[PDB]
Amino acid sequence: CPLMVKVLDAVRGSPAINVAMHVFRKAADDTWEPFASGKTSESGELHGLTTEEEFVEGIYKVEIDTKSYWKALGISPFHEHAEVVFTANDSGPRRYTIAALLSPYSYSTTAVVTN
Amino acid sequence: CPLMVKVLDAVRGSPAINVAMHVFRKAADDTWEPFASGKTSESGELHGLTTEEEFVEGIYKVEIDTKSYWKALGISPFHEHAEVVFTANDSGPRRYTIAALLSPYSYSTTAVVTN
Amino acid sequence: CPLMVKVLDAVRGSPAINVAMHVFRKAADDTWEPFASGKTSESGELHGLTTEEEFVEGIYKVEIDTKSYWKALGISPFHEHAEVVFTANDSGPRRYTIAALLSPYSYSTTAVVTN
Amino acid sequence: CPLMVKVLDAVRGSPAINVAMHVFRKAADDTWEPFASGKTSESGELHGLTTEEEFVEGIYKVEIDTKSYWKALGISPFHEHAEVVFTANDSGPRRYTIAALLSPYSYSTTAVVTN
Ligand SMILES: CC1(C)C=Cc2c(ccc3c2OC[C@@H](c2ccc(O)cc2O)C3)O1
Ligand SMILES: CC1(C)C=Cc2c(ccc3c2OC[C@@H](c2ccc(O)cc2O)C3)O1
Repeated sequence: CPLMVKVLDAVRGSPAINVAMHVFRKAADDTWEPFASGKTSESGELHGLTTEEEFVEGIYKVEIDTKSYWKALGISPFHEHAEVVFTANDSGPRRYTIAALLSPYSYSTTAVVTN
Repeated sequence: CPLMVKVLDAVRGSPAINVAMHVFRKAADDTWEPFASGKTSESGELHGLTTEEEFVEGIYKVEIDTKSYWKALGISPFHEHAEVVFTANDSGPRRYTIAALLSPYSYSTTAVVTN
Repeated sequence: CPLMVKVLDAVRGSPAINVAMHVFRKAADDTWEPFASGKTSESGELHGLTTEEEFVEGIYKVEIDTKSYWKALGISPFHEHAEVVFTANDSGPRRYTIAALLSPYSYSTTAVVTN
Repeated sequence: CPLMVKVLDAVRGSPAINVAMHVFRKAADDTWEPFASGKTSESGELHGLTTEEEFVEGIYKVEIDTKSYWKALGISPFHEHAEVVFTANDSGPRRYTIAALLSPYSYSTTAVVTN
């Protein structure tokens, strides 16, 4: 698939399991339209969000529900969520892997983009 | 100073200078209301965004224009911008330092919350 | 395998390919003994460093040659290398995944430990 | 102050206080020579490690006792310690800020190198 997200937990040293996230695409009228959504598996991965045909050129936002994740573990975290906003497929189709590391008061994200 | 942002550059090993950001507060209708804004100084710091009187409880969004930063350095960035979204003062007013570290395909942010 | 390392490049948004690393184990005399070594593949992964039988309880050090990596790309980085030092298998055999993200002046590492 | 270290805690959203570290300089025989040491203050900072006269070109290692830090908080950590190894002053004397962010299974460090 052309878009997948993997989430790790820096407190437990484990994948971050059952983490919900919503993907949006920027529309012509500059609003965010719902594009896809899912949650991470027991390996902390979310696959199959979209397809090569559906995943057209555009600006995308992945909003990761880190707050509910920490809350379910008894932690009151700093962030409401973690976002990743990027232009995709500008120079042709690419595959995107979004990696996120979660702590109660911190997060890191990086992107691996391949042809 | 109840809210301070500090931005570092992971490619050049320096403060990230002249980085523009806007701070929003979530309104009752769930849209983002402009609240404050500024550019990081030569030390990568942005101060005096708000005061303790004005900085009431609510959900705040700091949107950092990382894309313009990398473009000025002649480097192609992944993200459109970096966001930090958080609930402020849920236990009564505190002081917030938001630290962000920027790379072209990655960013890390952490909060320091003091009394 | 019980120990694998994956390395990403935060400047290129890609795996960090052909990154050399050496693993050492702490000996009885408190010296570092060579344990295994390898380099990352085109997916930025290094597998097959060791086996369940060989990978006994101990303190291990993974020393990642980040300097040569950046140098080969024309960058003079801050760090000589990135280390990860940890006690392994203290409560019984585990599988360790070491993830590292590289920038010229920064690095991040996290560990995923599973049974 | 030519060398300063600042440590943050990603679980508690605070400076990491009373974190002990030692700084070493590589000797001609490739062993690590004690050079300086201290504990982070209430602001997570450690200053006055060295002076511009004494801080000559060489390879320096800052070894941060992250393990003792987490143990005192009652939290099981992955790493034995965190290291930062770097060549200093290769273009003539500069000022170094080493920033480290600590989680139980992860750490991030970045350098700010100023003139
Ligand atoms: C989160 C990460 C990866 C590691 C620590 C870090 C950072 C970006 C910015 C800053 C960080 O910690 C130090 C902090 C800081 C710098 C100067 C200062 O005077 C006070 C501070 O609290 C700024 O990236
Ligand atoms: C620590 C930080 C900042 C955030 C997560 C991260 C990383 C560097 C490398 C990897 C990271 O998480 C995903 C991980 C990974 C990638 C592919 C895969 O198949 C399995 C994995 O565990 C690799 O940097």
